[PDB]
Amino acid sequence: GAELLSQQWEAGMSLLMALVVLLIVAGNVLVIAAIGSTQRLQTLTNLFITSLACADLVVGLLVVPFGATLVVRGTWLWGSFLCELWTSLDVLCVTASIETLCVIAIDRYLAITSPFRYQSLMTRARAKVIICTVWAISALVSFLPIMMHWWRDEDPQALKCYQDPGCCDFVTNRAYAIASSIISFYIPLLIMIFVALRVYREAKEQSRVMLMREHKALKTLGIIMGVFTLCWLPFFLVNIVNVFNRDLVPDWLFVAFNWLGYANSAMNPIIYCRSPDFRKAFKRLLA
Ligand SMILES: CC(C)CCC[C@@H](C)[C@H]1CC[C@H]2[C@@H]3CC=C4C[C@@H](OC(=O)CCC(=O)O)CC[C@]4(C)[C@H]3CC[C@]12C
Ligand SMILES: CC(C)CCC[C@@H](C)[C@H]1CC[C@H]2[C@@H]3CC=C4C[C@@H](OC(=O)CCC(=O)O)CC[C@]4(C)[C@H]3CC[C@]12C
Ligand SMILES: c1cc(N2CCNCC2)c2cc[nH]c2c1
Ligand code: NA
Repeated sequence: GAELLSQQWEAGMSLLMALVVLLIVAGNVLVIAAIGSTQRLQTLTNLFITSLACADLVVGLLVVPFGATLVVRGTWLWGSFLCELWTSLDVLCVTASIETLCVIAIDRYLAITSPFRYQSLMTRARAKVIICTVWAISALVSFLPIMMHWWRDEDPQALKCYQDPGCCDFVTNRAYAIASSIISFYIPLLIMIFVALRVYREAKEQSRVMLMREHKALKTLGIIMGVFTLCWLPFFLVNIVNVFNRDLVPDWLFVAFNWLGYANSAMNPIIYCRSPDFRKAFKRLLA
């Protein structure tokens, strides 16, 4: 009964998790292979898209598999070091993602308001430095506090979990909860929204065919930004609400919002099918 039920559950979740992993990895490798093999998709903006696809790829190859083994098997099987490395990679990927989205918004703002200054200022070498900087800053605010144990609580519940090698709950003190949320998420969220609204306004104040084609690409970028926020904002809101009251949102919806967050990593490849050029590159590559 209990043994038959767990065998049905384990088998069915293991399949669902495989499918998620496959969709994230196939979809983002396509985005990277498309850009890497299509001279027409090799715009500076798409270098940032590639960076974003790497963040999602790392979620597919490392973050989600590990998290699946946890959801499926009902414990952490890989020891305390890997538990921390895994959390680190989790925080890294969300941080790098939202920071990259921020850079993309800024890139477009400059492109739209000062096309000429942009032309000369913005080159491939600089696009690469920009990308490395975002990963540097993300690595900095992700790994270091986590390997320093700045996130740990002394709660009775927190201390239980820390000793137990089967527990890889990211149970953190309130300071870290607020600090890391603000630094990894909310600040770059606010920047991205502010700059995105400015790019909207500038698009509205803006031959005719070329403008509708540009605008369609902008709206694509708008969509990946909006979906990212929808996918992660709930998690991070619940993260703050927990600091003030552990009992206002049930654990299950906190775990739900966590997976909704991971689910975002499978979405961009699909959204990029709004572009003829991406669509054609995807069809050619799947051969
Ligand atoms: C285990 C964790 C820490 C993974 C860390 C991975 C990063 C080091 C990856 C993520 C995004 C990658 C970047 C994504 C995009 C580019 C653009 C790329 O420009 C190109 O020359 C190729 C495209 C072209 O110009 O045709 C140079 C590599 C670079 C900076 C990559 C360098 C390595 C990065 C930062
Ligand atoms: C590094 C740059 C980009 C960010 C600059 C923002 C900081 C100057 C400020 C803005 C809000 C401040 C935070 C506001 C609230 C908190 C929660 C605060 O309260 C507690 O956690 C004590 C509660 C408890 O331990 O029970 C800990 C400091 C912290 C993170 C503050 C740290 C300093 C912050 C991040
Ligand atoms: C970035 C990503 C975070 N995560 C998002 C996905 N689940 C793991 C944790 C947290 C959690 C607390 N602070 C965070 C900062
Ligand atoms: Na533990």
